[PDB]
Amino acid sequence: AKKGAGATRGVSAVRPTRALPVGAYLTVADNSGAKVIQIIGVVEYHGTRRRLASAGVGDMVVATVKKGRPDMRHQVVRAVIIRQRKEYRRLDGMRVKFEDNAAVIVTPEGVPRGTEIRGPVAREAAERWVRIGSIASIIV
Amino acid sequence: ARWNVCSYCGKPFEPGTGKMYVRNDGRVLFFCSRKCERYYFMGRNPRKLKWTKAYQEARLQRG
Amino acid sequence: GKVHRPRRGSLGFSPRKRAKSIVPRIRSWPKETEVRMLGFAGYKAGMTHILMIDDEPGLTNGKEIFMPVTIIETPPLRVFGIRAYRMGYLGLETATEVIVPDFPLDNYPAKERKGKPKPKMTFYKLLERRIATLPKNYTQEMFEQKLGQLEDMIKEGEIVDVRAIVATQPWVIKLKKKPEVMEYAIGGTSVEEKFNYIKEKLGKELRVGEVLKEGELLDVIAVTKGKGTQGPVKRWGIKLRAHKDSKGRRKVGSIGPWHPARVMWTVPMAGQMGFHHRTELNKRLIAIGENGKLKLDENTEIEITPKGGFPHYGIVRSDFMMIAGSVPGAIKRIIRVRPAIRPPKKKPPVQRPQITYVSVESKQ
RNA sequence: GUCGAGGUCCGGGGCCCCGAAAAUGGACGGGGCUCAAGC
RNA sequence: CCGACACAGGUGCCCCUGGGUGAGAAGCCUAAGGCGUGUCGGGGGAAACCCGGCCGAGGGAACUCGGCAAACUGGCCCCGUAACUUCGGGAGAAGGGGUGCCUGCGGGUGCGUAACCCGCAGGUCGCAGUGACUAGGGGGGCCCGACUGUUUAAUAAAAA
RNA sequence: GCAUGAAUGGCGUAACGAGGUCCCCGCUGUCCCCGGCCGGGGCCCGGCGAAACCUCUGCCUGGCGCGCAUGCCAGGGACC
RNA sequence: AGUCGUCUCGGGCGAGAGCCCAUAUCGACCCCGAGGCUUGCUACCUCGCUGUCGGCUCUUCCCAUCCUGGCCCUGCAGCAGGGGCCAAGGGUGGGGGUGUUCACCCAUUAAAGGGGAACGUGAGCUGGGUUUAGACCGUCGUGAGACAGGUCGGAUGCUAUCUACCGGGGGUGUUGGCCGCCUGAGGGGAAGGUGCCCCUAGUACGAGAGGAACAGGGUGCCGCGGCCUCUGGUCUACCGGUUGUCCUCCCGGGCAUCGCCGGGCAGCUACGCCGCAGCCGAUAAGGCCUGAAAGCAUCUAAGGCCGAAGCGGCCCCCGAAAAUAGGCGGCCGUCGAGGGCUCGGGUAGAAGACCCGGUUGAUAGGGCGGGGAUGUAAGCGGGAAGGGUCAACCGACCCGCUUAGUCCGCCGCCCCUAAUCGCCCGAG
Ligand SMILES: [Zn+2]
Repeated sequence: AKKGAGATRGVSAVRPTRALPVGAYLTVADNSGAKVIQIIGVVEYHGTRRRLASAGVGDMVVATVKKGRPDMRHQVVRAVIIRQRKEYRRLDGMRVKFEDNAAVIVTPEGVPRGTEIRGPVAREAAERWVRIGSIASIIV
Repeated sequence: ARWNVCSYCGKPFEPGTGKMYVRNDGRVLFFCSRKCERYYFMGRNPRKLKWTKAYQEARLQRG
Repeated sequence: GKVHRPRRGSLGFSPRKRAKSIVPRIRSWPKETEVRMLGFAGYKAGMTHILMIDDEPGLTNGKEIFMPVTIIETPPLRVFGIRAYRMGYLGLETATEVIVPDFPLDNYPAKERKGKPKPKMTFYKLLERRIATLPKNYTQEMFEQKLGQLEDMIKEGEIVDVRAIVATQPWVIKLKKKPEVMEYAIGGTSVEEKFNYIKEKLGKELRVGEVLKEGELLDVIAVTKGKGTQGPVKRWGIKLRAHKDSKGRRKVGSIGPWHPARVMWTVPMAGQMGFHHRTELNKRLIAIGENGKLKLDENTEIEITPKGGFPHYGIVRSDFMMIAGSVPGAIKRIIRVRPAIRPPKKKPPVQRPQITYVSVESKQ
């Protein structure tokens, strides 16, 4: 088996609703330097005529930094969504919801560019990305 | 196969229904319906509603 | 081409007209070796949900998952006819058919209304509500002589197929009195064995437990819910016109080019929506109940009917099937099921799965 | 250098073949036709 | 009455208007007076679709020539208020806090415990107290014309 | 400065504007992606009851043709 | 419309460049062609009117193929590239400035192909540009004024006559009428298409760097057909709170968008949930066997075997008007089966049609019981910040009887009421 422990990606049994289209503003939950980002695209997604790309918990998006340190503003980066306001179903049939739309800035491979994550991290995102789960302090 | 207990009316609801709300500070609440969720978030007092389990505690509180 | 998008709607379900008959027809049958009737009929009861340990292949294997189920009540069918098919120039032709003579009805739920005794129903009295012209002075001797003639033709070898004619029994569940008549094919590779099976079951009652296997896949045939006339936006899912449009928004923009100088049949248009003949494939059979009860662990049995009864439906009283998912049709609709005609290579094991919870809470 | 009957080239004449891709479905007038019902 | 009409226009709204709320001849309710003749009726889950309204989860202009349409704000009291400037203004800039009902006091003019208005303390309910009705969205650059005003009655209101 | 310019005025300008234009906060069904509900039409039934328009007619594919034919040529379909 | 100078595309010779080697790749000079997708030329039809560019909506077609499927040569080690062939079933998206087509740019993507349909589509829409009438600037003109030079503003008419397509009905015919179940000529379909992940595997290959494939598992996205258990929206049924006013006050009500606000079952819905076979047959390019013409050789001349997301079948939908106008069991006729209207209701619905019930009865109503939505009614008793002669009485609000009261377009049991009387086709 390749990359037994160095793998940066995983799989999840739950698929959260894509409640965040292109143009949504996400709060940065880590200390990489950014504070607010805007979605300008969703990777690994094919749309259709006049359809905006949408992402949910555990999805990777391409975003432009709006607020943060001077060396981070106006920069195109990759982020992984860890919390969303739109409730989504889990295996037991129960719906889970969060308080805000929050994401963590990571490299395209999936290695976070920060060292601390604020607030809970969705179990789906933690399973999808091992590094995010490893660095997360609260997972629910 | 566990009956979650609503955080507003203090009653159990069947598996496959309801929802869980996660707060930023890390705590979790369970809501059996949109009615209970909306009342909790608006701030309606559950100790004054006879159909909630908190009313029994309030009755013991007063006497 | 500048911008490209897939066509709106499917042309493979045209014409989108009202179904020919409210009783669904089955055009094709599964090929099987086991000598059994290929399918069954029942009445839609409602929907609920269960929690079970998944067993089919996937990531969620061995884990507790949520699954919706449709409960359909299935009072036993009465096998009352046998039909034989020979080969014609262009296709199968009906060589002959024979039905049993009239017999007393021992499952009619008669109630002793004040005045007059119990009605004392008999067959050919519930059946005349559907056929309306039944044999007169029909006796067992002539019935047996007709059956013998049919067997003699089978021996001669001009009969290529045989089917069983059955009728529903709504009066048992007190849904209605008018029965519904259908014919079902039989599995196996010998017409003589199929005929012997049907002959043994002639005039008797047949239950789901004797034909269908728990945990196997099926195909469900029924007539969908009626929606009446609907516009193109809902019928074909076209795009709404721009909000500044002063000639409406829920209509197609252009219904064709200059040439050809005609409106093509492929342009979305308003018309009948719903009440269509449809077939859904690969619906798993979760469980078969008896007398409105489900046995879970051989120690606790629960009544499938939710508290307050099924909305728009009564109380389940007879055998019922729990199909995994949704089925076409309205409440009380007649729904037919056949063994899967097109199953996947990898399918769930043929057995009832492990059910951990059944929802019997009020659904209204 | 052993077989053992015509070989190896060149310029020409007739028919055919390749070179030969378009948009509503369809044009030898049509069916169709092969020692022709073609030349 | 005029417009071909028992015309949703114009002439004439030319003169006049109880009670409550309220700054108000505003909106809403109501007394007087008037009307059911802004004169074709009946049926219906009886559709599609069109005009006029009410709400819509998550995102918030990604739509479009262009935030077109809709939406936000909205009354009153208190604090607070920028660049610029012709010193007049900008200005209700911007922005922030309060608002219900009930029980008692203090104050102004007043002969008065008549009438109107202004504060204070306490108790209390709701998601919401200008609870309906009434009722501004705001800020920063550039071009043109100083401003109020006038214009193609019937496609141009503008820098003309 | 292809081809600005000082009374057919030059430059600037506070206040003003249903003038033209760019940006930001807030807002929102403009949009992702459309879904429900209400009143009036639409629909059916009983009455009063016109007008615009009208050579006669009125299915198609390839063609000939004043070069883009329901009506012609050869074919294909079509019960009212 | 004609033509193809021009435009797009293709071909012939092979100088020359490629370490040697014209043809892995490029192909000078010159010569022969296709298309009608750019522009031009002609003036053939239309000036008693065929309404412009762009955009939105929607349908369809061509291949000179951008991706997806299958292959050939290579200056093809692998991963990749360059060139060519078969193949049109499927896909070919989202944004910034600009009216823009186009071109440029951004982040994704398997790819983000070019074109025809009166430069498809205004009795479908929008009106940003073009192109009237108003006005400003530059230049030209003595002037009126002009500019394929800029700029602000500037109208989009319709009761469908025929045909066409979408659905819905009444008839005749099918060698007498009726009912019930079937067969399946013929038509339609994309009902499916396509990424990524684990393993094979740090393996084949390679000096290293780097780095595959067959097979086996999982899952996303787009498309299609269904359903309302769950979640969300709505829910002018319904319950509660409250503002102004009126019915004298209490209770209880009218109006003010449903007065406004919160919640809301049934129904309808999506943002929710479920379902969508990879196997046979023949083939295209291409890879081969046998084999002569041409004693050898040769995939082709005769003969044979494999071989594509393409073609046909399995699968789904319509289908006895399928003119060879079908089969079968039953019932009737030579009075009469079988129907229609009328009656009580929706598994249905614009009219028609369709389904269940009709005293062989639980179809609707009524009564009772179950399950629900709101959220504890009126009345009485007590407390209450206080005031009151600190007395009687007034008092927002609170507590108990009280999971109350109200209501139910959901279900079960009970014939208490209405499903009655009656009328008309109907083969011979
Ligand atoms: Zn609760």
